[PDB]
Amino acid sequence: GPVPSRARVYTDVNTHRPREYWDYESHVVEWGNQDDYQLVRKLGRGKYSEVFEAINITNNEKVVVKILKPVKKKKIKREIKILENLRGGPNIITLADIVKDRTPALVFEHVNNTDFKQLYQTLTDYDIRFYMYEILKALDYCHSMGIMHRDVKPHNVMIDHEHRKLRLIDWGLAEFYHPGQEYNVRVASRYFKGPELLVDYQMYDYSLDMWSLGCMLASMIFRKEPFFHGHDNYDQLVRIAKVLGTEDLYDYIDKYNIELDPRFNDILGRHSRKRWERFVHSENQHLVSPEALDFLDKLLRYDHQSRLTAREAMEHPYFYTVVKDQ
Ligand SMILES: O=C(O)c1ccc2c(c1)nc(NCc1ccccc1)c1ncncc12
Repeated sequence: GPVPSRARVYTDVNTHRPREYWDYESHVVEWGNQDDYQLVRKLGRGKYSEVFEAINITNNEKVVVKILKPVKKKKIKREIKILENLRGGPNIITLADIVKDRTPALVFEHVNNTDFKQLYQTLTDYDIRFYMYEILKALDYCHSMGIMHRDVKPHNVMIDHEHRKLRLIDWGLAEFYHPGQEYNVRVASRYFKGPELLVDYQMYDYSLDMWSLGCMLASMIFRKEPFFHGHDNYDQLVRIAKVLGTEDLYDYIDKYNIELDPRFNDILGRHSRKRWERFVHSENQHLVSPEALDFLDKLLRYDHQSRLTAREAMEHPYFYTVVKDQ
């Protein structure tokens, strides 16, 4: 069978807290009055929810209402408990209320958001460093509170550029870390899936988010959204293998004694690890620096234990200018 793994950091945080902190199944939910909010317009549609701009007729505060489509009550309780636990934390979206009418809905703070299609073509080298630092604050915080996001991607990072403000949203896939627990690998968007997910290693941890952040950084500095552009879950790993090389991939398999799908045996093949200069061009030259490449390299690793933590990431030279300015 596979070899066990544990997080390098924040390993036993949830064990040291009261049961009710993480035992979300036993969370009783108190439904506020749905008549307090009037829906203005639809902001977005997804698989599991719809999102609307709304007004709160009590205090005329602008608000966002996320009407949940049918999901197991367990996962609603989970998203709510995580949001309440993380409420007040740096760059974490604030859950304001919970209502229904008998479909459940989550009420959130309103945030102005620049279209990340229109925005990621206009970011300076500094802006990327800045917002990356802001994301790391959120990731380090939730990791320290014993929580994996498991869906870090451009969509779930809302940026108010005018106010240099950033919020990490959509904690519907987030889970509590527990040492020894085997998790569902069918999580995250395909382009941001860590190798642990793609090879079906279930005993993963916070470090999963750091891989996803690496995919985000890669796309930003190299101007390729997405960076690893797989046609399916199998091909996704091939795209990675064509960059990170296959030597390290198989060492990862051997180390953790992972039972690799026989399908992969055919299509992975033998690929060398590529230098990052390959993805540098005239257009993306101004965003790429020796620091950025060092930082990115230490994020994007097969072995999840060998990736940077969020706090380690924050101490990297990449962010020296940003740290000084605050
Ligand atoms: O699920 C959540 O945790 C959550 C929390 C807050 C918001 C949200 C989702 N979605 C918003 N808008 C839809 C959207 C967001 C980004 C790109 C495209 C569409 C939104 N808008 C303004 N203020 C807040 C939010």
